Amino acid sequence: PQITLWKRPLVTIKIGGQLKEALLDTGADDTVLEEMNLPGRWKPKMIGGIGGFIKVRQYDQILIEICGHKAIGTVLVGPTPVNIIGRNLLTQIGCTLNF
Amino acid sequence: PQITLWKRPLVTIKIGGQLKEALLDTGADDTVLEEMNLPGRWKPKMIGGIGGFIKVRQYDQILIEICGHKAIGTVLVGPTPVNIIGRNLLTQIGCTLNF
Ligand SMILES: CC(C)CN(C[C@@H](O)[C@H](Cc1ccccc1)NC(=O)O[C@H]1CO[C@H]2OCC[C@H]21)S(=O)(=O)c1ccc(N)cc1
Repeated sequence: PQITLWKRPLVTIKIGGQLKEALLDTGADDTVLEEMNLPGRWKPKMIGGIGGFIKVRQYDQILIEICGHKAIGTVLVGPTPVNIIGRNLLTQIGCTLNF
Repeated sequence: PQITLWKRPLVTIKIGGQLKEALLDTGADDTVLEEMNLPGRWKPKMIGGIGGFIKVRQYDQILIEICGHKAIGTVLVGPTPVNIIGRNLLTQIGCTLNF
């Protein structure tokens, strides 16, 4: 689909059997989601936004279904104010900016 | 143009007679730039994201040329680690997500 940016580009995602809404964020290198439980072993990391940094838990090779499109990749879990789909997963569903 | 997201969507902008590179950020509601001089009056504001908040100076009706696309709108000036073109200006140049 083609999403215009008059409203936030919010889409529905399915991850770990749960439904959520996430923000298609071209400004985010990595996908970051609010607190939740996920499989596999995770390792610490720190990511920086506009107001500093937060501590997240990095999960690799995690399946996400973004508005119907499936993708497997890194997912960061931490105290983000918004669920964010970063470029690490946007490239997999073949998303592009166009103007 | 069509911009893929394998690399950060950095583009060339032209504001206040200066040349810079900015991040086409669909996750950003409004445009935020690093410190610089701009014309006219401004008002204090605070914007929040991953990590917390920063104090910015809001300039209204500021001319920017994004990849050769002219736009006039709100421009926030503050300690952002990256120059961010937010949705407030992406809409004016006809930017859309497509997958
Ligand atoms: C976090 C979003 C809900 C909103 N943000 C835009 C977002 O693209 C930021 C904007 C951004 C871009 C680069 C550097 C700092 C902030 N990027 C970001 O947080 O990504 C982080 C998670 O993955 C990593 O990728 C880069 C930073 C990490 S924001 O910076 O806080 C913001 C909020 C409001 C306005 N008007 C302008 C910008």
